[PDB]
Amino acid sequence: SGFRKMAFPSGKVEGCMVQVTCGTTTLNGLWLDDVVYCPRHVICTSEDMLNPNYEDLLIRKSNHNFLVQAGNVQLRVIGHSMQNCVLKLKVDTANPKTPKYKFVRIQPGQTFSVLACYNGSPSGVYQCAMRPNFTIKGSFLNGSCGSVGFNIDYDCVSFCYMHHMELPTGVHAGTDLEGNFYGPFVDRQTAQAAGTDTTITVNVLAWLYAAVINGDRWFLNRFTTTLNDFNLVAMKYNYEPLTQDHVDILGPLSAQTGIAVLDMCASLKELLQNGMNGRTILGSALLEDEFTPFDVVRQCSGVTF
Amino acid sequence: SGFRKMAFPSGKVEGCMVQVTCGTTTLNGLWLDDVVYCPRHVICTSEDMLNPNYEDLLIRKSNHNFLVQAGNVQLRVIGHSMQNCVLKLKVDTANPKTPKYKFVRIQPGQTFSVLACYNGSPSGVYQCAMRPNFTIKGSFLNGSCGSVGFNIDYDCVSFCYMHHMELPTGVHAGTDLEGNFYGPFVDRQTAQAAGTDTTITVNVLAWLYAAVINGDRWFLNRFTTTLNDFNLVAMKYNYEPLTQDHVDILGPLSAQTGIAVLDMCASLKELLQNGMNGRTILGSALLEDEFTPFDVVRQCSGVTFQ
Ligand SMILES: CC(C)(C)c1ccc(N(C(=O)c2c[nH]cn2)[C@@H](C(=O)NC2CCCCC2)c2cccnc2)cc1
Ligand SMILES: [Cl-]
Ligand SMILES: [Cl-]
Ligand code: NA
Repeated sequence: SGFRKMAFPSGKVEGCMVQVTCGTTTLNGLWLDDVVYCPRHVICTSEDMLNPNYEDLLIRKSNHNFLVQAGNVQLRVIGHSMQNCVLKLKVDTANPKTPKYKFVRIQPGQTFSVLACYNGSPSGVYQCAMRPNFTIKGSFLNGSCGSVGFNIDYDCVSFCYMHHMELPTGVHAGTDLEGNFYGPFVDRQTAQAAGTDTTITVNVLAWLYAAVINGDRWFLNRFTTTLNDFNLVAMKYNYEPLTQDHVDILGPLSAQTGIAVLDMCASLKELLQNGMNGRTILGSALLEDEFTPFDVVRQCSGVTF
Repeated sequence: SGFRKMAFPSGKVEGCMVQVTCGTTTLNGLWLDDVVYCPRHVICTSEDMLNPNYEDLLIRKSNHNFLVQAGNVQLRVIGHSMQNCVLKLKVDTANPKTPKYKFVRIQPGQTFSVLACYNGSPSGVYQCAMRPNFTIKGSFLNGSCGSVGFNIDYDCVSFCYMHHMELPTGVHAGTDLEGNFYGPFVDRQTAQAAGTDTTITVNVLAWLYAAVINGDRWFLNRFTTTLNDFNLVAMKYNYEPLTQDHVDILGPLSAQTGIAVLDMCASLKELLQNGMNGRTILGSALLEDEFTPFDVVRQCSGVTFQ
């Protein structure tokens, strides 16, 4: 029993992190097979970052403009190219620690583990969610660019995020590993801001189920509701609309606990309208929305990798 | 910017986790060099749980009664010995993935990462703190026994916790890697219960300093306090006493932010009195006590957002 924010074991990803230097800029890269992936803004000076022409900046660069360091070993760069906002550096040595992996683009509301790295050295691991506004509330300092987010399914690492920048509110933005940004962001020093965020409703419901599984039941009541009536409450409180697909995904937890989704929706409806009355749920005074239904089942069932 | 519960990268520990089976019982062990460490209660049967005599149970075992599995490889046990509540199995193969490591016993309030494992296979990583009542608020299911807690400051793995059992309130008890329990607990099924727990005051203060570093000052006030007056008030909210050692430990964070330790104590006194009035601190609506001063320095910038 107990319930914690839990990350995937990070060992398979630790063995892929390297340091990439171009000029005076140093950040992190991901070394898979014989290619290193990193943010393309590594090639920019501070002058360039105000209005970069990445096409022209890269054609200027050559293989010898890039220094790749794996621990204490130098990797020789034998080619370079760009895919969207990601720079790809071909090296002469395949990473012998390359895990089984895929590149996957995730949806808002889905979670992943972040391995925060500095100078190519892993520093920490934590769990995040892709916010509805396509930011993540990470923990990153200068030099963290190129840190990656991932999920694991058995022995296969699904890479879904590469870190690129911090926004003025202190939240973070990045790309998938094919270099496509999550959210309406660009890799240049210009005026950019996170949009107004919303709460991930299906995840809050999942966490309420986790609370019931762990013995927290005070918020349950005799009432049920309908999607239409609940979604009018959701819009009132800047909660994401609850779809029929979400109801189906929560089906398992509904069957296990005896609280139909629309039964639990009646609990959440009341929590939004009345508050918590000084009480906590799973040790929180806020409604937590960064656990997915999958996260709850995994942690309450002990799945291993 | 940002502030998260952050665990250490777990790879160095992943390469040490193995499965240990004795009879019908399976749990996790920690394979370092040519020794596998695991809870000695792996040798308990159904009716040995109330009053086992581990010396009598172990003398009846042969090396081949212990099955150790490292992924797909069976490891041959060539000896065994008990150290307090830990069983040490000598195997014929040294772990080629053994990291630089040391065994440390920690004090209440200290934090560490936990690699939760089942059947010798890692499942997840999270951060914990040793509570004042010598339990941890973990996330552990059946078969998690033998999962370990650790820190990795400066490329050296300091193992500080091995998981043994769950208490009636759902919190968790275990030992250091020398097999000595944290707290008054024993590896028997007899009625034991965690004591009334308290809040780790020095950690709450560290986390308030983190909030200031990150750019938030709304909770400060114009007052100060004596150390004794602070403790008189804080103990009425079931906070642990703040000692001069704690005040000294907070010195560097006080210097970075310009807020005297006893001025931050005055802010905490007011937060306990008033609540947050709909606000949050570092994303929380409660006062968080599982970040240590050392943790805050590790994660936060060395430059305050003024
Ligand atoms: C023999 C002894 C010391 C009484 C014991 C027995 C079982 C276990 N538990 C194993 O899961 C377990 C043991 N061997 C393989 N799995 C579990 C456990 O503590 N239930 C308690 C039930 C009440 C009485 C005390 C034990 C467990 C569950 C969840 C997370 N952590 C552990 C731990 C200790
Ligand atoms: Cl461009
Ligand atoms: Cl300590
Ligand atoms: Na209901």
